[PDB]
Amino acid sequence: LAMLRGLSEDTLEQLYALGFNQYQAGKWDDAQKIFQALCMLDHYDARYFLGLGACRQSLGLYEQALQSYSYGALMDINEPRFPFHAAECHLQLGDLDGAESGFYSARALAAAQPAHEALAARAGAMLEAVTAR
Amino acid sequence: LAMLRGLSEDTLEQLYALGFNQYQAGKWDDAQKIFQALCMLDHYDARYFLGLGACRQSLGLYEQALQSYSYGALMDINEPRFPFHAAECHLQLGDLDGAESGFYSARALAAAQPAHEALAARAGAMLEAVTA
Repeated sequence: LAMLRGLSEDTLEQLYALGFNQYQAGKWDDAQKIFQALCMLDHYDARYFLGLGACRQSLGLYEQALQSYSYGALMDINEPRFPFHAAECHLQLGDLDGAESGFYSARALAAAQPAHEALAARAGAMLEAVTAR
Repeated sequence: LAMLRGLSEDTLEQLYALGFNQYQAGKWDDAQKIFQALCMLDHYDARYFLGLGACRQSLGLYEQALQSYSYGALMDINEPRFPFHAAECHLQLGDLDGAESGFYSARALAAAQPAHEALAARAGAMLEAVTA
């Protein structure tokens, strides 16, 4: 954290892409580490909590995932993917109430947003599987 | 942004004490601005987020305070004042659930930590109150 402070936007951007690419290739603990650092270097780029969360998810780290997602949501109240993946976390914690609120928030948030139409559906369908049960 | 980068550890510490006295003295908007500058200049220090959060409370900006304390707890799991103070904001915001977790988690970490004894009791009593 110490000597890596002060980097420019162009570098921060490329660093994220690196984390994102390792995330795709399934190198999740490496990706975690990268996002953790990025979340150290800028506490207002939802993207980095999206990434941190997702790495933890794919790691089986549901509670921890849940924490990133929740802070991200506080930082970007429009991003449907926070309440959506939180809910998949809730589901694996075996918390049906939380998963239902989450898919409901996400479906809602996602419907106003032309970019997220193909996830609004996904949330609506998860929502009615959790209804029962 | 705030090109006032590269300050020595001695200087950041007095700038921190300076925010602290502004807070103490009810100069909150001002103290707020100092803690934000500090969060943004120096390596993580919990006291920065703890002051920012505390300034926002006293200004009645509970959402904003929650962000602060929630970043604190996300990076600093064993600090109990992050969940404790977050719970307080949950109260004012109309979220009894949020408040109940916070206080309980605050109590737990707080109970183990001989230093933070009063936080333990304070978090003790708060939980009771909230349950009904």
